[PDB]
Amino acid sequence: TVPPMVNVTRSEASEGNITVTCRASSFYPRNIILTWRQDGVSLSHDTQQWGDVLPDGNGTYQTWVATRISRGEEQRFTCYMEHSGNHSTHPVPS
Amino acid sequence: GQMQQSGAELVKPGASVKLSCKTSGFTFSDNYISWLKQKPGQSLEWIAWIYAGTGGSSYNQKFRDKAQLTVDTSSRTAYMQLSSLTTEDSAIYYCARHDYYGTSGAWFAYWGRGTLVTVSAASTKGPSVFPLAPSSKSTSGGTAALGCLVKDYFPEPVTVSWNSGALTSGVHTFPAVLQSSGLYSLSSVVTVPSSSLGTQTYICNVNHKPSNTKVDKKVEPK
Amino acid sequence: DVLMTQTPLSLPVSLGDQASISCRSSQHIVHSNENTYLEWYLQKPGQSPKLLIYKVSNRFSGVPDRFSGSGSGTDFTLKISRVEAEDLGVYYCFQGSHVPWTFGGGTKLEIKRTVAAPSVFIFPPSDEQLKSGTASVVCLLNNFYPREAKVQWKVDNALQSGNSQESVTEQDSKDSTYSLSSTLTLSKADYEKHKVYACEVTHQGLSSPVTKSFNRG
Repeated sequence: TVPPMVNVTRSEASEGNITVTCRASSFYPRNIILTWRQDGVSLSHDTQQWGDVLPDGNGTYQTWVATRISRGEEQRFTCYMEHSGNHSTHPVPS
Repeated sequence: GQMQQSGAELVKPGASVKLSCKTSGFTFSDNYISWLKQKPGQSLEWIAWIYAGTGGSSYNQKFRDKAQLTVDTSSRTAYMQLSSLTTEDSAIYYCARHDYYGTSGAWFAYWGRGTLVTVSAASTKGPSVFPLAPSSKSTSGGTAALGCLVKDYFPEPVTVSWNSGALTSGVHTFPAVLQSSGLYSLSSVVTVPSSSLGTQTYICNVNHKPSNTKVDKKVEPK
Repeated sequence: DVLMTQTPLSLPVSLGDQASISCRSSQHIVHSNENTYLEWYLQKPGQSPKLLIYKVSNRFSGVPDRFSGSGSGTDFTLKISRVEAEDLGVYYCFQGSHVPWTFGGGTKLEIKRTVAAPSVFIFPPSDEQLKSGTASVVCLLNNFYPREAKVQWKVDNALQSGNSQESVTEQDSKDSTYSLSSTLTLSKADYEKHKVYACEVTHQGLSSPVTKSFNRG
């Protein structure tokens, strides 16, 4: 068992908004939960885009999840990751 | 972005070759680079992929000992080394990328132009270029046909333009045929107005990169 | 391995008509992550394959909505609702679900347009070539449909055999036609021993066969 390296990135900056992508990589086994949350509440499926849970080529796997937010609301959003018992919550950089 | 593949290769049986796929205009490290094999007039096969971010790879077991994928992050360039080449390794080889963040789960979303690999002991040879002259015998209605016979070259490919690319309208460049000699031959023709044959000059430009040859042939009426 | 069989292998369709291509796998192609990586590609003539559809039914960016993908289990279908001229080429289904990844055999889409008779032209060998000891006589059949045509060479009314080669272009999207070149290859001696060189063409659009010919000199 290998825990993922979670990493949040900010992209597509315009009109006071940004796209925030939560990457989870280098993990095993394949099964994982990854979702953006606003105030600890999981976002709708139709407000997020998911990367497929696919192999690295080193025996481990990677996935991602992204959503659009407003600048000034970063503290309000978190990426929740759960994987083989353990779980964690990751902030948006500002 | 762009995915610039290297020019066609002639390589001897038993030897190896290192194909390159130089790229730009996108985050190279966030892409799975696959290599695919296509023999002309046949379907494709998947050889292998390499994820540029990690350097990790998956290989079709059929090409286990054949192909070796590597990636240079600095130059944003992918490489496939093929070794112990036989005639059955003669094919078009494509690099294609999976835009993992832009369109996830789409494996060959963007492609290179392909590198034609010819595995043969025969020497390179530049083409001889003869005019196919316009005449009453090549005139139907108000239009005439004229062209160039590009003969006796090896290996494929050859590229033909007309008036340095200024003439593309009416042009047909035919698939090359392998002659019994072991050398290729093709024709490139263009239909033009009969009244243009007096003043407008027509020149085919032949380029054969495997032999480092450029031939320009002016084509006048007979 | 997952074997991938397509139907049909060739697909004539009229402009504006609905075309559909079947792709049958030998077993299920649901990846262990629960996606089905069935993909459809179009290879236009003189180009590399281009992505149309991924994960069974997802239309790739830039791809017109007339293109549509569906199916499940072992049975998958690409449909084109209004076939334009630029749709011609070879269509391949692909599975990226189980290693080794495998392509279908290909489905060649041709535009079925009205019968077009070829314009037939003949070219004598150049002086430049004859000095080197060979004579190539070239006959051109330009812009015709359908693909089927017969080119017969005659040298002084005597039917030729075993001394010519043909090449046909892929279908042109500009007008849905084909063109064909036939090269008669003789030695300079054999060439200079005869007077009348003729190309005889048979094709659906021609009432009776057409002959183009010349006299050496």
